[PDB]
Amino acid sequence: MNVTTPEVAFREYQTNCLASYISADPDITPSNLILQGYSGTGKTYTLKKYFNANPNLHAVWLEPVELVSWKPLLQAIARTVQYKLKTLYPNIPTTDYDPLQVEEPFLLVKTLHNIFVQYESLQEKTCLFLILDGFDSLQDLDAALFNKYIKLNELLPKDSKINIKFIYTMLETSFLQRYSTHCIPTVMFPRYNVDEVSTILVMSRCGELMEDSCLRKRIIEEQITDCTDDQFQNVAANFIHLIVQAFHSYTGNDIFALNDLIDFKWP
Amino acid sequence: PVIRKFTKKNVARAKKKYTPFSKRFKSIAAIPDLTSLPEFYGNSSELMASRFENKLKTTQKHQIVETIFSKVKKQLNSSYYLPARENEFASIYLSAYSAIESDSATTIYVAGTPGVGKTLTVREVVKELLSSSAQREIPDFLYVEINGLKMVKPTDCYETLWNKVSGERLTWAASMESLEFYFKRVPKNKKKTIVVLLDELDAMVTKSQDIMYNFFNWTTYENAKLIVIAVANTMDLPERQLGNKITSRIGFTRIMFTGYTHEELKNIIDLRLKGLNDSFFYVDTKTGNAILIDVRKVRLRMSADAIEIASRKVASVSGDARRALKVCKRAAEIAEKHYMAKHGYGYDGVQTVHITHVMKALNETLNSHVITFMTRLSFTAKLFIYALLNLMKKNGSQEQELGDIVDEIKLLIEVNGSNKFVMEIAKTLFQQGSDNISEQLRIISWDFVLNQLLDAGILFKQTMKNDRICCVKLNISVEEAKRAMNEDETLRNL
Amino acid sequence: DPGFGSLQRRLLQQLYGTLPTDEKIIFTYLQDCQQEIDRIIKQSIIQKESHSVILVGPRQSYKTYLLDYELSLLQQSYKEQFITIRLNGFIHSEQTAINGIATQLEQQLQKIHTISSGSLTEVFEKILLLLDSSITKITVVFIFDEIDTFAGPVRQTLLYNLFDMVEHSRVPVCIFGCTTKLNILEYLEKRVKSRFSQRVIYMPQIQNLDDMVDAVRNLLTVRSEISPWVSQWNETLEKELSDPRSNLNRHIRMNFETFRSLPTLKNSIIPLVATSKNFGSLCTAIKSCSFLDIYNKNQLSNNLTGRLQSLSDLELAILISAARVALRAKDGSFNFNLAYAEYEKMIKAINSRINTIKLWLKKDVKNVWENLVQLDFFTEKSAVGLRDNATAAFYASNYQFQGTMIPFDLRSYQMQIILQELRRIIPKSNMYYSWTQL
Amino acid sequence: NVRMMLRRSMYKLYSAADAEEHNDVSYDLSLVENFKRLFGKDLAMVFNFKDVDSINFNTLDNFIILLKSAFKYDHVKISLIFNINTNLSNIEKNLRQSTIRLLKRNYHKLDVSSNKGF
Ligand SMILES: Nc1ncnc2c1ncn2[C@@H]1O[C@H](COP(=O)(O)OP(=O)(O)OP(O)(O)=S)[C@@H](O)[C@H]1O
Ligand SMILES: Nc1ncnc2c1ncn2[C@@H]1O[C@H](COP(=O)(O)OP(=O)(O)OP(O)(O)=S)[C@@H](O)[C@H]1O
Ligand SMILES: Nc1ncnc2c1ncn2[C@@H]1O[C@H](COP(=O)(O)OP(=O)(O)OP(O)(O)=S)[C@@H](O)[C@H]1O
Ligand SMILES: [Mg+2]
Ligand SMILES: [Mg+2]
Ligand SMILES: [Mg+2]
Repeated sequence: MNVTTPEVAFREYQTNCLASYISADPDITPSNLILQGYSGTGKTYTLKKYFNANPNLHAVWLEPVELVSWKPLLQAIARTVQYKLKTLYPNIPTTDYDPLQVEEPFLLVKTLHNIFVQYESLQEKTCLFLILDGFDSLQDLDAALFNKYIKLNELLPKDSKINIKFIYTMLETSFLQRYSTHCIPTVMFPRYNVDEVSTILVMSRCGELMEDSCLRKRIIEEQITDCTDDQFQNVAANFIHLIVQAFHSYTGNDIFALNDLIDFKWP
Repeated sequence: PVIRKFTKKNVARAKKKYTPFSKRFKSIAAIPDLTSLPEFYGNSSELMASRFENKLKTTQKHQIVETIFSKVKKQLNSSYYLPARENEFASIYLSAYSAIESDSATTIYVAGTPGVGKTLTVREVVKELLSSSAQREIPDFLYVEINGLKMVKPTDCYETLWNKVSGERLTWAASMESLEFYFKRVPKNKKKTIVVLLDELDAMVTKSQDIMYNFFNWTTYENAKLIVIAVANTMDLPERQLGNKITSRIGFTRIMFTGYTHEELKNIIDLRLKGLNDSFFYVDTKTGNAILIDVRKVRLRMSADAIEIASRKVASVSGDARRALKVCKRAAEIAEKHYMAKHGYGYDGVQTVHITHVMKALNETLNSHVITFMTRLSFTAKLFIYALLNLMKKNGSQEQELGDIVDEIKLLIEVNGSNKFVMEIAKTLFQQGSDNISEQLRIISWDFVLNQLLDAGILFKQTMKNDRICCVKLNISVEEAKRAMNEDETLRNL
Repeated sequence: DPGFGSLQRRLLQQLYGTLPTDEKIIFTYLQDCQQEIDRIIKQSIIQKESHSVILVGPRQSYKTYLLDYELSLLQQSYKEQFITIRLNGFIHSEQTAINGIATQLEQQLQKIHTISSGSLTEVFEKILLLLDSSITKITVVFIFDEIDTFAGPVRQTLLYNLFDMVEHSRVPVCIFGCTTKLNILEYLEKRVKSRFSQRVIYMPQIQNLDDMVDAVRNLLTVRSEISPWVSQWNETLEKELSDPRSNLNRHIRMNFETFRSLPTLKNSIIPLVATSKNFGSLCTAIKSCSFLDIYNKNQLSNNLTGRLQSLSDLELAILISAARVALRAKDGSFNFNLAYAEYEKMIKAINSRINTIKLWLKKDVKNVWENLVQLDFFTEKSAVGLRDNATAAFYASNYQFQGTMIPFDLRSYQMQIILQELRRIIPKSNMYYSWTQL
Repeated sequence: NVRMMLRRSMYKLYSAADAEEHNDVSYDLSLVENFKRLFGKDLAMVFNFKDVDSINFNTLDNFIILLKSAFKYDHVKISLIFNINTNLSNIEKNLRQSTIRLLKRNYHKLDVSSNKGF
């Protein structure tokens, strides 16, 4: 429509679907959206790049792993919504509602309605994106919390100028298959190959490795090295390739384990 | 200040006092006449209704059309002369009149099954007693009605009673001592008889027998003038709660309300339709408005056979009256819908209702909608049910493992690989029709059909995180599933 | 050209259904339910008559959609004669329901032209006095969602009061319940069921393929001249829904035989029309439908067989060894030591049969074991997963299971993929293939 | 549990900060995020586990993983002390592997006993 697609290395179709689903028009956008993928698959990176490519879209970021229950999650939502709405429009007079008053799901709906009532002097309807990045990582989780956040979008006002849309990022498949009857749009992030992991690892930890002080000390203790930059990058790439070819059978397709081994065996 | 370990920021507390009644008028000899006080016994408080009324009012009526059947539907609700209940009326009235006349206390217990009409006859008795008292034959009294399902906390009865006899607003405990003192020590020359109507009694005694014991015991005192009437479902409920000796000491009256028969129910239905049946109506052709006695003159008739069959069917199973009234109303509604549909009317000869309408309205409550639900399910769900039935026909265990179902489905698919339909459905079932998808392990749309069957109330699955040994079982018996499978064609053939 | 953008936006907002209520389209296979619901609501609102009814049907069967359509249709001719109150059974307990009802009643009554202040009992008695008790009244329309959670086996006190309000009152009331259970009538207790009106309407279901074809045609047909291309596109679709050999018909038939649900097809179609950049691209995409294959392939990219093709050699060998060990056991249980013993025996046999394959040590196989148990290939001996409700999880979180006290080497796991499935899936060119059967 | 340990730690931190400083908040990791705005200085939190041999290591591993999330705030500095009684071989064999790799970034082992050389 009127959105810009960023360029991600090996996530073309995911980026296309993301640009297809979410936009700035509340008339054409889904109320819910799930991104699924196991650890180290590249979902938060893609989502952050997509929002950084389009500055018009508004977003609020949460991480329901520091918060370890549902009451703190409700309070955090009720506080961050107010903070983001205040920092964006500063010329609209408003009162303040204490987030700690939110103790039940119904009270969250009441507080959100009261907050959204004030901003009724705006020109055209907008949409505010609430990203619950990590919904499956709550410590005390049961099979009933998601059923509330799915239906939370029906008790809110229907003709308000501020519309809220949710976006989840879920890890497992056994949990996700429980809610397969709801028919919610989904974008799945499959795991990586070995070539893709090698290229991503080089692209990430190639430039940063060379400004390390150890190699500078080792070359000032040594003689001249002409064609310095290209030779240095080649040395780094060769080291990364060697460590990958050595420990792929032990680390699997895990970016984090290889990224720790590289730092371990560099000095 | 201090740091709170947790906070309660949504606490709401009502303004109610704590001091009981036996601290107000000092000595017993200093108690004034409670009949003449302007706050006691509701002498002057008649403005609570006006506080909240007139809010749900508006000013518009666009000549609402009233079809012929609208009168019958209106005059057949459960709100609009007792034909059958006379012995119970006489017994209750005699007991209450004897209790009121001699200035004493008594307890009447009524037990029955839903829909008999115990509340209606008790209210009629109360109305007759009020009329007789207003006729200046017995001393005046007060009527207080307390329900059991219309209270948030079960201990809200006490204060309510006090709030209806004194005008004060106290907590429940202080209300208990206040009522105890009032019923025990206030002299009989400065009181007035009270008729409580404890209703749905089984919803109050669910943690302890305190409320029932107190309410029944307050009738034992000589100075009290209480007449308690308590209705309930089970007959021998106090015995199961209080004890044989306490009940023997109390000594109340017992009444049982038996169900209705197919004659009394028909009498009720016929009585509720007397003026309307076999009458004449002026009907405007353009709109459809009907007026009880250009335009036409029509009649409304209800066949007695329909009423008889409805009463016979309803009285056979339950004995209710609400259900019979609702069945007749639904038949009338169906006839009205057909009439307006045929004549092309809208909202804003001899028209009758046949036995066909009543039978159609009656069949809607007895039939079940499971066979029809399964005869329209997807192919995969029917395959799942077929595999489950096949496994049950071999193991005979009634509780099957899920991996066994998967293996049975795979074997069924791979053993019949010569029938045209299953020959051409294999690719769409295992690879979804494309050559770039690897062969799947379970089926296309496994979790979807599993959850679709589990949500509707057809399967029961225990909770285990291992998804290969989870046990599932049916919940609609076995013959219905067999019929649903047999109604198919491709599953029947193979 | 802006015409293509306008056409694309119109198609997207037609698919999502966000469209003015006077030009919405309703499928031909569920018009009878629409007419029945419309008759009930019109009788309740225009003619001031009380009603109670329950709607039963599977998830995403157009229950809320029809009610919202009816309310929006009636909220433009008679707006001063009714108010609406909606309750949801998932975010409303047996206590917060009273507060929600009071708040919504107050807000709607204020808007048309206190109650919510006090304790719970005061609010309950105030709303009871308000409801239970030319110039005409105002109808309050209740809309329940998931009514089966308010009909438990313990109290059932709100439904009793609401049905009593419907039965004996002077204020007309209409109440709609929504649930998915097929035997909702057996959840109500005796008195509540007696007060019920015994009126249940079952949502319709798709019976043929022509119904799905007609639904798709109604979805993807622009019927208002807004762009120069609307003349051609409306033609092109008609050439793909009439030909019985087109790819669109094949996909529709597959959905009919497997899923049988419009929302899934709608979700599949959305990116297909939102991705194309030019009119020719849209035409060729709807002619070939090659994007639906990619969508289907992705939707199956993390299932049980989609992970097995992203494993290294050592992980595959460990998985095969564990499956072999679990096959011989009586109840399928095993642990780390037996799996490693079988792995080392298999490696020694492979090496002796014949470059040499390295035999990784115990401490290096520990990481692979943890990686495999993370990816949901094994589960503990007898462990439940996620509890049904919050109280069960709270109870379970305060008890120390015996599985977290036994050392690492003796935890008893269970298998999730049997050996036959490994034999079916793994290609025959792999050097571990011969070891996948006993 | 994990949530209860988090609540105790946050309550102790807030009480100590308020005592040193001479409304109400939520006892979550979010209090770590907003510490600079609420007070003005930077944290140097020091944990101290006592009798680590009597703690079910699943909970301890989960808590360490949770505490890992506080490294993106630029003003906190977390330290850990383990009072091991027998030996660190049990610690190595009981914890997960990723957490051991995380702990091995920098550490110091000190032998503290009454009978060290008599
Ligand atoms: N497509 C990609 N192109 C370039 N770098 C990438 C790509 N995907 C991942 N990376 C890099 O690898 C890192 C992996 O971290 P993330 O992708 O953020 O992990 P994640 O999927 O968010 O993990 P979880 O789910 O939160 S545990 C990124 O921060 C990048 O540095
Ligand atoms: N003899 C009768 N004559 C007319 N209507 C009757 C008669 N008996 C019962 N009814 C009907 O029964 C309806 C229900 O009221 P009741 O029968 O008094 O209820 P109930 O016995 O209190 O039921 P519960 O509360 O479930 S035990 C009334 O509104 C009447 O229409
Ligand atoms: N207000 C609305 N306007 C347009 N389409 C809607 C609206 N509400 C829902 N839909 C869509 O209509 C289809 C089915 O309606 P739903 O309300 O989801 O069905 P349902 O049977 O009520 O589902 P429940 O609530 O889970 S039982 C889906 O595609 C919904 O996204
Ligand atoms: Mg992430
Ligand atoms: Mg009654
Ligand atoms: Mg709904």
